Amino acid sequence: EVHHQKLVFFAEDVGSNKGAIIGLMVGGVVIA
Amino acid sequence: EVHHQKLVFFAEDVGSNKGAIIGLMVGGVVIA
Amino acid sequence: EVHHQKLVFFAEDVGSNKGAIIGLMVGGVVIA
Amino acid sequence: EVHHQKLVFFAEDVGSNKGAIIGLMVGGVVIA
Amino acid sequence: EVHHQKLVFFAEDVGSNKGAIIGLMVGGVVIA
Amino acid sequence: EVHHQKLVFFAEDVGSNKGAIIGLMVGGVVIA
Amino acid sequence: EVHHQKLVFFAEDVGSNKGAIIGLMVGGVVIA
Amino acid sequence: EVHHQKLVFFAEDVGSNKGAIIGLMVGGVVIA
Amino acid sequence: EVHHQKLVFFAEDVGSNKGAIIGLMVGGVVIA
Amino acid sequence: EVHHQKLVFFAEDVGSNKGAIIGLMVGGVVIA
Amino acid sequence: EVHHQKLVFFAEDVGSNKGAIIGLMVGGVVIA
Amino acid sequence: EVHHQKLVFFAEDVGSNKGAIIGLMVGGVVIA
Repeated sequence: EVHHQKLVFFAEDVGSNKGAIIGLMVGGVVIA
Repeated sequence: EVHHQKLVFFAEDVGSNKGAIIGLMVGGVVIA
Repeated sequence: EVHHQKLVFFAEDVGSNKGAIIGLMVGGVVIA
Repeated sequence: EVHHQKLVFFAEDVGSNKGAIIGLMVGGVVIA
Repeated sequence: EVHHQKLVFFAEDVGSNKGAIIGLMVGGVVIA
Repeated sequence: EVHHQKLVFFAEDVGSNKGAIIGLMVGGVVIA
Repeated sequence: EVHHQKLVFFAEDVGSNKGAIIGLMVGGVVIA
Repeated sequence: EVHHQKLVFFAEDVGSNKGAIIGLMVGGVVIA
Repeated sequence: EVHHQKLVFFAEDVGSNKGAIIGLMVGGVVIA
Repeated sequence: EVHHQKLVFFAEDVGSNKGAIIGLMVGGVVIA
Repeated sequence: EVHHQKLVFFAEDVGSNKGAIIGLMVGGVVIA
Repeated sequence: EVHHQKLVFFAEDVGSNKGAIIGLMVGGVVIA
């Protein structure tokens, strides 16, 4: 059992994003 | 069993995005 | 069992988007 | 089971969009 | 049982991001 | 049984980010 | 039962960041 | 029962960061 | 019952950091 | 019942840091 | 019932810091 | 009821620090 209240992902005023993630994450990610 | 309240993804004023995600995330991802 | 209340995807004023998602996210993705 | 109340997809002012989605997201995908 | 209140990811005013993540993180992640 | 209040990730005004992460981490992470 | 209040990761006004992390950290982690 | 209050990682006004970490750490961590 | 109040890592105003860490550390850590 | 107040690592105003650590430190650690 | 107050590492204003540590240390720590 | 007060390491205003340690140090390591 999981209870969550209030979630805010990556915030304002950005030049460039490479790879911004929220989750459980099972397996993998490659960033170049 | 999972409960969520007030969920907000990636915020305002952005030049360029490469790869921005919300979820469980199962498997493999590549960003170049 | 998953419950969501007040769900908000990617916000205003974007120059260019490549790959932005809300979901369960299963399998794989390539971004270039 | 997945349940939603007050669901909102991506916001105003975009120069170019490539891959912006709300759903389950299942499979293999490429973005170039 | 797990209970969480007020989650906030990476904050405002950013020139460039490479790799900013929140999660359980099972497996491998590579940032070049 | 776990209870958590106020989670705040990496703070404002950054020239460039490379590898900024929060999570359990099982396996490995590489920043090059 | 475990109770936690006020988690704050790496603070504001930074020229460049390389490798800033919070977690349990099981296995191998490299910053180069 | 266990109780924790006010966790604060590395503080403000910094020219450059390389390798700044908080965690249990089981295995190996490398900074070069 | 165990209670812990105020945890504060490495403090403000610094020209450059290389290798600043807090944890349990089981196995080892290398700083070069 | 056991209570602790104020855990504080290396203090403010420093030209450059190389290798500054706090922990239980089980096995071995190397600083150059 | 036991009450502990103030655990504080090396104090403010240092031109450069190298290899400065607090801990239990089981096995041991190499410094150069 | 039992009480303890003020664990402190080295004081303020220093030209350069090298190899300053406080700990139980069970086992053995090289310091230079």
